[PDB]
Amino acid sequence: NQIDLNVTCRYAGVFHVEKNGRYSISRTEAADLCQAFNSTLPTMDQMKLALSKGFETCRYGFIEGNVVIPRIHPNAICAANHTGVYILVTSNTSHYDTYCFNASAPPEEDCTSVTDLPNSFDGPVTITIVNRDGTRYSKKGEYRTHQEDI
Ligand SMILES: Cc1c(N)ccnc1CN1CCc2cccc(N)c2C1
Repeated sequence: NQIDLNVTCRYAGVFHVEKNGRYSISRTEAADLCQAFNSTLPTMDQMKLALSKGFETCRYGFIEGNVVIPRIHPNAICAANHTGVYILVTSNTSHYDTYCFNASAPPEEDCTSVTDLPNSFDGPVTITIVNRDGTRYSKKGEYRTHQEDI
């Protein structure tokens, strides 16, 4: 009864979250996950500003309306060598990572660790935040409000 949430640096408040290091988050779970970080799914405009501050990943994740990958450097294995906010057009499947937006974060690059999941609710799950530098924070709780996600 354990969930790992791997989180990135924030860029203009936007960050990437993956669950157990594999694509495994539904659209409903993504919204709930961001809410647990006192965050929201980013708008396209928010994500484009994050990109302009240095944000890129090699992973599909939800934003409010689309599934995207922010890309600064062309890479043939990430978003078919595209740059900019690459939008996923055609897929059979529904589970990705997510992006989240925290308005209270610093305006540019914030590569400090995340040490809390402030808006998690009471629950039985051991939830571990895992930073890219390995730094961890664990707590017992839950964040999923839809039964189909559990
Ligand atoms: C690189 C990679 C992959 N090959 C498959 C799935 N996910 C990733 C990206 N992950 C890799 C693992 C990890 C651990 C802690 C924080 C962060 N941000 C990350 C980012």
